[PDB]
Amino acid sequence: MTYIEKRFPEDLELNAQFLDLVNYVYRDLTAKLEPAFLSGLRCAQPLIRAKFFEVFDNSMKRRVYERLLYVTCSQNWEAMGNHFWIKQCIELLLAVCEKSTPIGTSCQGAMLPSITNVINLANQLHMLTNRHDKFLDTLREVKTGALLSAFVQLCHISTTLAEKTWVQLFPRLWKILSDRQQHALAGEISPFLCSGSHQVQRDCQPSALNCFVEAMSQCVPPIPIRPCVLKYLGKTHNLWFRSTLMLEHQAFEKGLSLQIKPKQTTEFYEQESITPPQQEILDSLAELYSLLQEEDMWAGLWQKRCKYSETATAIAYEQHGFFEQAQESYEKAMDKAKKEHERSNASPAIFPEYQLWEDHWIRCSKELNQWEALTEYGQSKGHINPYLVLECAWRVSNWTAMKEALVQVEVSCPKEMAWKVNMYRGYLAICHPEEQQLSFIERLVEMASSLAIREWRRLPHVVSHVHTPLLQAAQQIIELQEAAQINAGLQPTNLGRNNSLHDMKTVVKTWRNRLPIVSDDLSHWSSIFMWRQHHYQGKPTWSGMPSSNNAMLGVHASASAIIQYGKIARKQGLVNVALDILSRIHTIPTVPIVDCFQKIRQQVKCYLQLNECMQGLEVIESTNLKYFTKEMTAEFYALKGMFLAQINKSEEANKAFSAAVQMHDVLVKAWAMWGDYLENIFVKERQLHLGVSAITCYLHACRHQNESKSRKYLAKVLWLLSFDDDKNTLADAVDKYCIGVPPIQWLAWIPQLLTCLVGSEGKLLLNLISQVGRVYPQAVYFPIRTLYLTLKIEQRERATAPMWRCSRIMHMQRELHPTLLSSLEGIVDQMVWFRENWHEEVLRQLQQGLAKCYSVAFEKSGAVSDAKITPHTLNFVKKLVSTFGKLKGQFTTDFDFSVPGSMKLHNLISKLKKWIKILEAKTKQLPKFFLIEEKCRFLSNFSAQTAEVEIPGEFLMPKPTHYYIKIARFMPRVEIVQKHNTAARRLYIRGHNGKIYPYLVMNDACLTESRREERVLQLLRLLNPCLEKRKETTKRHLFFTVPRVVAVSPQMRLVEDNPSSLSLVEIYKQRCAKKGIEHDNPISRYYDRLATVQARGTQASHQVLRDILKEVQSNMVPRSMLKEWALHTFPNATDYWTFRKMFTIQLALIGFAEFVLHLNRLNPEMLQIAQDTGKLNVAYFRFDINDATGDLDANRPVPFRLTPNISEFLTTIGVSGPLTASMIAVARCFAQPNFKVDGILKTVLRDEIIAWHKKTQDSQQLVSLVQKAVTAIMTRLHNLAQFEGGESKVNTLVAAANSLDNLCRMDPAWHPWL
Amino acid sequence: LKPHLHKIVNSSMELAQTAKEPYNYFLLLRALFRSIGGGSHDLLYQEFLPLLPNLLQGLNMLQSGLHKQHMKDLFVELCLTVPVRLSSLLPYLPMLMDPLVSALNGSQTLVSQGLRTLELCVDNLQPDFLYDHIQPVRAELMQALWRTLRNPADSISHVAYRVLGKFGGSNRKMLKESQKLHYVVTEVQGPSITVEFSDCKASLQLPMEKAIETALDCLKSANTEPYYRRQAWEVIKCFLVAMMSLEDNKHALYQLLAHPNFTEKTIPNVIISHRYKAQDTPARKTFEQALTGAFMSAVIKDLRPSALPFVASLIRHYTMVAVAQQCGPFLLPCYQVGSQPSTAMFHSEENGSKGMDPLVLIDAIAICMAYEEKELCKIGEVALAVIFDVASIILGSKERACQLPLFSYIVERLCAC
Amino acid sequence: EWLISEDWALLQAVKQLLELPLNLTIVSPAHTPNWDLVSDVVNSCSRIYRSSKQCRNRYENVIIPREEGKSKNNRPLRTSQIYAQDENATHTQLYTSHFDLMKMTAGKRSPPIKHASVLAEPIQVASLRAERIA
Repeated sequence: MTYIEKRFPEDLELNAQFLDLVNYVYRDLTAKLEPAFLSGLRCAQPLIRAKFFEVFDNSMKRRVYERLLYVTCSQNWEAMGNHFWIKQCIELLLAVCEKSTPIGTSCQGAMLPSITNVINLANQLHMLTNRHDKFLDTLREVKTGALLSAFVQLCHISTTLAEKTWVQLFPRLWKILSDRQQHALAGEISPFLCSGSHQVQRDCQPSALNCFVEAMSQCVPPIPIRPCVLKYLGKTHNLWFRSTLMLEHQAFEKGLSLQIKPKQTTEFYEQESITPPQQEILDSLAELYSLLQEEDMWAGLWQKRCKYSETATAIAYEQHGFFEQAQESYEKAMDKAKKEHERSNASPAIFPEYQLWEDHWIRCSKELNQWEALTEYGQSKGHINPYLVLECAWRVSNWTAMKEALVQVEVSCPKEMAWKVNMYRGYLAICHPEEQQLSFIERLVEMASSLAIREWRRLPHVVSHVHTPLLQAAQQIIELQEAAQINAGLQPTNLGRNNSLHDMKTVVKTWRNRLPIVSDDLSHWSSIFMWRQHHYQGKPTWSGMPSSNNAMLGVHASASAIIQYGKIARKQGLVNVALDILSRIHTIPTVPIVDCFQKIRQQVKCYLQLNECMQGLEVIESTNLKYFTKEMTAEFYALKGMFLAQINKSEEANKAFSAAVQMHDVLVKAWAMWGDYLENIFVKERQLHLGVSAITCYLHACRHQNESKSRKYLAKVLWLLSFDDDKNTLADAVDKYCIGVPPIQWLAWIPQLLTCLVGSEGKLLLNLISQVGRVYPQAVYFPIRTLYLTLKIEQRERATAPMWRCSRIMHMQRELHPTLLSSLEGIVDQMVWFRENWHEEVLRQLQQGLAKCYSVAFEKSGAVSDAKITPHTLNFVKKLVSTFGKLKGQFTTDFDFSVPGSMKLHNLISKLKKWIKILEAKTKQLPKFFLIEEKCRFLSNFSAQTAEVEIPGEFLMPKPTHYYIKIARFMPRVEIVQKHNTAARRLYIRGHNGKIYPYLVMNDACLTESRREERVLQLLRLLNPCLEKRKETTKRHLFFTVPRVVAVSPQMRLVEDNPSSLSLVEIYKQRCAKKGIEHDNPISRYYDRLATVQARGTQASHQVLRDILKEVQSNMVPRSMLKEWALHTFPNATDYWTFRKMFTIQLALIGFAEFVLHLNRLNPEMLQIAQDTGKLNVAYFRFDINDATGDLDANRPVPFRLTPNISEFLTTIGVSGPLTASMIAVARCFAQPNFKVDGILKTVLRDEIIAWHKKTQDSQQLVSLVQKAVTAIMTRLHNLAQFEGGESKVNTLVAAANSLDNLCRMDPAWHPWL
Repeated sequence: LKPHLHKIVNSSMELAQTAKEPYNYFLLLRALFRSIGGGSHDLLYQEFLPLLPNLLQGLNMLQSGLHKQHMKDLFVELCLTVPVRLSSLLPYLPMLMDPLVSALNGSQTLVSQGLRTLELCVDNLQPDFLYDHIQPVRAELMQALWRTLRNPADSISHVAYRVLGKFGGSNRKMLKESQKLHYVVTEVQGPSITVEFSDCKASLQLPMEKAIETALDCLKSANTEPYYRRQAWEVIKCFLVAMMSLEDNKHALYQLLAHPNFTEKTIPNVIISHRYKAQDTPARKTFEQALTGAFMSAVIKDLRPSALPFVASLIRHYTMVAVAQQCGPFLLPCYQVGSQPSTAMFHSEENGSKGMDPLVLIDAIAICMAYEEKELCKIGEVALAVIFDVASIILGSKERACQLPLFSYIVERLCAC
Repeated sequence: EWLISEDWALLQAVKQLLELPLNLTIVSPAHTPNWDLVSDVVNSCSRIYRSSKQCRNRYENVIIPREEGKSKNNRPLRTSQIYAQDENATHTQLYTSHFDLMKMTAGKRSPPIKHASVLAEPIQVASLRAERIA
């Protein structure tokens, strides 16, 4: 029975007869062939399966509870292997259902009505009647047994159908049982899950246990589950995220919070026990987070349960680097704990908090390059840890400890870590203590790779940090094999052979480029570089006797490895360890002079980046006794100049720059620092003839460098421009020396270029815009269209030199590229057809008016209920009837508005509300679908043949890459959609690459307002690149995700979009329409109850504000709407978790941007969340500046939006983990003095404030005001980037944001409750 | 072979754009690519060189369409394996990325070929330069790579892992796009069938949205066992008989079908259009899927003997109810003398169309017509003929049958294809 | 080297998770014992993990004799009494020794630690910009 199948499974008949015999025997202990019987129940041939099931179904009772018991206690499923027994489970359970009943459903709403039904709602024909009767009868007698018998077959053939049917069926079955027996079953489910009989299913991706746990999660009385078994299930059956969600739900409902431990455990009497329950659920969950590499969530958990204070500080330090500080903080924590334990009990509660310090001290120590210390500790005199020695001893010169330290590790067999030991065997196999033949390493590497892939197959479906170790290992595995090949090339037969000499050069060149990224901890980088250094050291030994450069090749490889390792060490901030690593180079007797130059350069950079000025002098002046190479003489001259600049030295630094430029002129950084010094001089005591030096220097710097590392100097140029006087000598220097600077750079500064051109004497500047447009037509056209039409609109509503220049450019570049310009104009002119019908025309203005008047109502909140409409709002109301004032609406609106717009504010608001309601309701009947072919022509005919045009917005950011995508065809359909303040139409483009790209054509008034939003978007776009230069920011994948918008025309513009994107207010609208009220009730209650309290001669008071917030949140705005929506819209756990984490990550950046840059407040509708990816983008922030003055201040109650209905979805751990870490990391990143974040603000804000100055009335006044305004940004940044005893101010303001005492007194329009 | 190589290439490319069987041109193109390559050439490559900028761009455009599966596989295969040495292909490197990405999502042969090419270029392309040219599609290329490691064919996964390792840190460098998540947009569930027990006399309701989707997939599939085809059709038939009412007698049907106002009274000119349809609600989506499956069952042999006599009567009943709703003494208000193409016509969550509207039948017909296998057109036309026949029979004249609103939807929906 | 902590941890794990008699008498077929689960739970607090093989080995070779009470170990008190008594010694001593050792390690080694043309003078500042072109 068990021999016939395992080595002869390819048969289909012999197995058939054998299973027939097995089936027969069970009809007549000899009933011990259960493995074969169960294999029979999973046979492919349907008839065999039915025959087996026939008897299997009579070995039970005709009841549901009995069969649910049988699948849980009276049956062993270990018999079948990678099968999915839930299919047989479904069969057995459904087998008890009736079969003789005529079919029926409860879905009366989806039923198809009968023909005679229409009566109830109130002779060929005869032959047809009878022909219908005789079909109706035969369709009348069908009985459900048919459907039930067939459903299970489809379940058999398809696994996904089976699993989803099980998930949807088990909860329903649960309700059938009475509680008297539900509890009995639930008691024994937990035994079922832990049983080892399910071990075989460990590697099955759709494991039959995974489906079972998923299915039970929905049982309406939550089935209990031990908090420890869940960790193991997540580990094995790939239930990671579902397990974590279950544990979180238990933690935040069972303990109601973290074991926050406000005081010492000797007085923290509320501990649940010496090994507290509701604390194992915390530790298992913490371990799950640690496994998932979710270090931020883990830290957010440990900073909320820790007993000692020191551990929290160490976690904060380590989580952001500063490893040297984290190590000492841990050491002091251990010391303080020891001095208590020496006269105190163990308190088993703090076991994990104890081992945590050891683990993280190891982690910090290794990443500081304390390898020898770690090895010695690992081989402690007692309590030895072998794995640490195995990991560390080979990086150090030792080659004996690891040889020993493998034997006990192998017997330990840490599965899920098995690839590492197999890989490590190869290290000895190559760098054997004595020697090895290294021929078998191929099997080692292939086994390691296979096992790594096997492990990968059990991690979640969507890649995250959890997958980082494997992607990180791949490189070192292949480098092990690569070094094995080279060593094989070093055998005496092959050693010194030209063929090998070629292979070694190829491999060294390959290695010198394949590197990790800056987001990989210094431990991993150490692994790679020491592994390489071992073999680099090998070659000089054999070539150590012919003028053999092979030894020189090895020397170069080793020196480069050392220098690069030290360089990256410096890049991460560990200057001291970088200093030691670089100083190690002295041990080599012979080194190329260029390597010495690089060494001194790195050391002097280290000195600069921490001061040690006299060491920086000595390390330079001690060199070039007779002759170093000629070129870097400039390099050390420039370095000395910048040292002298760091210190108060002035003219010798000038001599230093003059010397540095003396020979080759191509040293970019020398120009950069000379310009910085000259600008520092020129900021005061102008002596403007000196000023040209800075512009010359920056332009020279940008001449050679290109496409990046240049934008800062262009910002410096455009800032210094504003100092030019009437005798515009700075313009003269620009013209005389901006020659040859490539146009590609300027694309990033188009709007600033234009706004400066519109100014006085812009004619001299017009040369550069002409140059750029000549090369990049599409880039400068649309901005010029919009600006020229803006001037035409303004000068007409109120032929001019600005318009003259704009035309002088447009009709000049018309000479070139006439086809392209003609095509663009054709598109734009056609696009006018997208205008909306009267309904939307009215509703846009009504929405604007409602927002405008609610703003005032808040401004008059706590004051007269009879507040009066302002002259501005009344002017808007008058314009409404003027432009619109179909019979009923035309009649009603003209008497409900215009001059009648006066009188009581709160009655006009109600009338506006009901008018909005009625018009929006009428809009339902509109078609939701219309084509390009009708009512517009030229777009449909568009194709790549006409002219090549880039996807609108591709030029928003210059890139040396070609990267450009052309339009291929406009799709034949366009969709009408709702939106926050409009119903703009959507159209689908198809690029030349075949992808679709939906777009929104939005039309708006108040052009001057709209042109600030793209300014802030430009700033965000220009800032994103700096987020890629730092480890702390890269680790968490931080980016601003600015969408793409292009100014087609002043009245309307294009913006990128994706379906499925919706704003919070939309979710609120959905869940409100799910009930018998409308969305405006919260503000209604707020204002009406405030008014009633006011009517008793009582002024607004903090307490009643808090009361109204609490009550409105209690009854009509429960906090769970956001989480409940996320739950029902992501019923798959992994998607839920990733969506939530991406949501939090993006919201962190949103809040930081809102605060540091003094932006407008974030209303609910203003925030858009992408359901498909969870990314966040805002509805066009804008700098908040006072009408009265351009002081640029934003002092609202809450620094940024953290509504409770968001916090509960993020849960307490998230709001204290990722958010705070991300904000602090960003603030640290921008604070870098290396990045000239000055100019990128001192230009954008200089542009911005002109928009204010124009709306209300152009000299050094502007310079001084922008200089002031930028210092507000600088202060609000520095004062949350510094690290101190209070590790960051962020702690204060994140707590402020969610505090009730700062939300309840927020504008009700701002929806602090949602 | 040196002369008129340009002809066999360019003329074949041009001609393939228009023919009832373009397959063969690409077949012989594949043959030419294989033969001319593999070192059987010195001057043939030199002759081939100028063809690259046009041929490669043409193939890149071609593979981006929505062609049948085998055609797409052939396109991606052709785009790779172009007879050119590793070097000197650099200028045109960017325009084979998308085909390369498409390969990794195809069948095992395509995946293996794609990985082979990717490694081949990686080994010798100076990673900085290669990354520069890979940047445009990295976001999707890396997702495809990471997905391949789950491939059961270990011979694929091992190569994929070696490739991922061959990249430096770039194998994980931040992607500018997150992975697409699945989500449910409907806050309501699908239909359900009653199943009851003697246990506490309770009854149970279970869904079959996914069940019928899987049945439809099985019928669509080209290699399902015929037994499973029969089972799927049984499921579909039972569902369709469940989702209709079988109430009325002979007289109740006769005394209404024979009523005046079915032949004498005028027919209001009520336009109907799918441009006013809200959304494919689950109750309508599953119903349309079930009807399309039923059509796929009538066409397919060994089910035709029982499917057709059933599907024909289903049409004969759907048309009868549809007309009775929009004609005769008791029409619904949504077909009243004055009415527009309202959303009331179609089943919607808030406006239940008095149950399920018969118009879904037309959407099923439209879908089966537009399906890849044109064979379904032969049953679609039969359905249309039966509909017209029944309408004419009850209305007394074909011209009257043509005025009935249903046909206004029919024309628009079918033309929408 | 294994301590009372691991012994009691795995004993209680087997007793209360698998819901199985200490003699591993399988009352009902579906609930077979699982030793990887026990290995995980015990490793959750052990200083160094040990394979489920070693966990079951320790069970069979120590706990089964230890628990029975009729063993010739002077009528042992079973692991429960020992675990109750030794709250302090092992927990405190192991970690304190580790902390002291790594403090000594921190102290160890050490508490961590002309030309082609030159000298134009500065008239060159502006003139040189253009003069150097040729």
